[PDB]
Amino acid sequence: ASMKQPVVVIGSGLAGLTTSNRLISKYRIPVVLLDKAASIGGNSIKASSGINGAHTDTQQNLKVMDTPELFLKDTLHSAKGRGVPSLMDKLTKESKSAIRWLQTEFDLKLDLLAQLGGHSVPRTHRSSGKLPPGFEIVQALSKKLKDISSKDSNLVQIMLNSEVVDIELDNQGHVTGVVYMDENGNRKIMKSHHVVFCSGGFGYSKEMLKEYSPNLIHLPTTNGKQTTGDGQKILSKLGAELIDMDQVQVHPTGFIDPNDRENNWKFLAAEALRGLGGILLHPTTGRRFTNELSTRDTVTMEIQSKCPKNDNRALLVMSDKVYENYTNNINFYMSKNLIKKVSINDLIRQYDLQTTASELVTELKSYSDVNTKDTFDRPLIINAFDKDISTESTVYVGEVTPVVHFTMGGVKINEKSQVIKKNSESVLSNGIFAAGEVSGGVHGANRLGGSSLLECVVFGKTAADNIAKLY
Ligand SMILES: Cc1cc2nc3c(=O)[nH]c(=O)nc-3n(C[C@H](O)[C@H](O)[C@H](O)COP(=O)(O)OP(=O)(O)OC[C@H]3O[C@@H](n4cnc5c(N)ncnc54)[C@H](O)[C@@H]3O)c2cc1C
Ligand SMILES: Cc1cc2nc3c(=O)[nH]c(=O)nc-3n(C[C@H](O)[C@H](O)[C@H](O)COP(=O)(O)O)c2cc1C
Repeated sequence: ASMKQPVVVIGSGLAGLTTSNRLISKYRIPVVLLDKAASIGGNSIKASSGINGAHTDTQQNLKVMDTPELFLKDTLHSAKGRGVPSLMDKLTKESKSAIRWLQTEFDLKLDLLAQLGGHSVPRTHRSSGKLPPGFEIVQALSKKLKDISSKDSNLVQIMLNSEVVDIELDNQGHVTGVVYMDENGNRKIMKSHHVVFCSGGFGYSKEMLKEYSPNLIHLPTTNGKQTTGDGQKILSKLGAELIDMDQVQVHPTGFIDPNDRENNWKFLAAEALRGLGGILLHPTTGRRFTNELSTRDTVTMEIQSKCPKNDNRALLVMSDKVYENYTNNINFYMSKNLIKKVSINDLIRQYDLQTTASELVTELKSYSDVNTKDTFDRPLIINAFDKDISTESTVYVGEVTPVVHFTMGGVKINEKSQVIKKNSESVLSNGIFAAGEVSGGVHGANRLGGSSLLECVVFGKTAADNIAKLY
């Protein structure tokens, strides 16, 4: 393309980093990436379980059979009649290409799998090594932009500490600029004809929770303090449709920090910890109480009903075999006192359980016996406990509690990642796009683990491809 005014990308999470990379590298369209925070990455850079793909090279290598049709089936089942089915079709159909894009353009291995809740087969990809998938992916995409910037400053600029506050439109009805507050709190306008909102969810915002899901306002969150629904609000005021805003995902397993127990913010206990073999024990009885691998709305409901009203937490207990397949991650959690390695005898006392050690042993064994029926219907039992586990055998334990995690609602988009006008199927503006958690309609009533990083890549690429047709 001939260089004109920049495309403004709002937010440097995976949706924004995807959109920017695709614009600059495929089309040589100039980008200005604005983020109101002090650093790149949003909640994306903190993501720990991985990114979904159906029918990938990694699945083939590991002899997992998966299709876009099965992924779509799991996604429609998760959605429970909410959202836009054709966007779920797109999300799942283009996921093979998403994983391939990360592997071929950025040499991300993505060679390991985990099966998360609501998934029929393992399709959540992560790379072997020390780096969790959120950080590995953000790091690689940001490094590419920074390299490109250093060679051609006009092709991409990243501007941090820049909070977008509005979009300016001409008489009817085109984008002419982006209004933002710079590092010094001064109003600035970035002149532009194309803007992509990649500004994330609203899960941290107590006021938006009061408006859309009032019964969640006292729950802790995994979200960073930047997660305040800015783009949703800005776009709704400009006349965009919002959809499914009252669909807020509460993740069942945020870690409790033993030295800061009532912190409103929690580290997340990656769902892979359960997918790869971890179980949940009741915090008083020391006994399993539910299917740990169902969808997040269902596991959370079980914890909130079966664990004590006051003191609503559970014990996440992981075997040596879980540790061997998730070593670096668990080592990290241990470094933050979030997981402790303990003998079964000490587990009983350190967590004030009613069960005897010998009784807990009997339980772990029958859970691990996969020739014995599972009390709670768990669809996948791998890396369970040693058959001759004794009271002095060690396990890994963390304390977990439900947390506000993800907002499925947001601005309505179409298949081109264009923002849809309120009460209409026409676009609000030829130059307004959105991608990632700021958008609504992709997940419906519940998001499958692994599909939010996926959404970022699929719809970020889409926004870039479609701006390229118009630029
Ligand atoms: C602990 C945690 C763990 C997670 N683990 C996984 C996982 O394992 N697998 C998976 O698929 N997903 C996971 N997710 C969700 C996922 O990682 C992303 O958060 C999600 O995909 C949204 O990405 P995003 O690009 O839309 O938004 P974000 O990554 O949140 O980035 C949005 C950016 O927009 C900036 N911004 C916000 N408002 C403005 C404004 N007015 N002006 C300018 N900039 C603004 C923000 O500062 C932020 O940097 C996890 C999320 C969290 C919090
Ligand atoms: C396995 C693993 C899981 C992590 N989980 C979270 C998390 O849930 N929430 C979060 O904010 N950061 C998470 N992080 C990020 C760390 O808090 C930290 O930002 C990162 O390790 C960078 O190290 P630093 O503190 O020296 O900057 C995780 C990191 C790893 C390696």
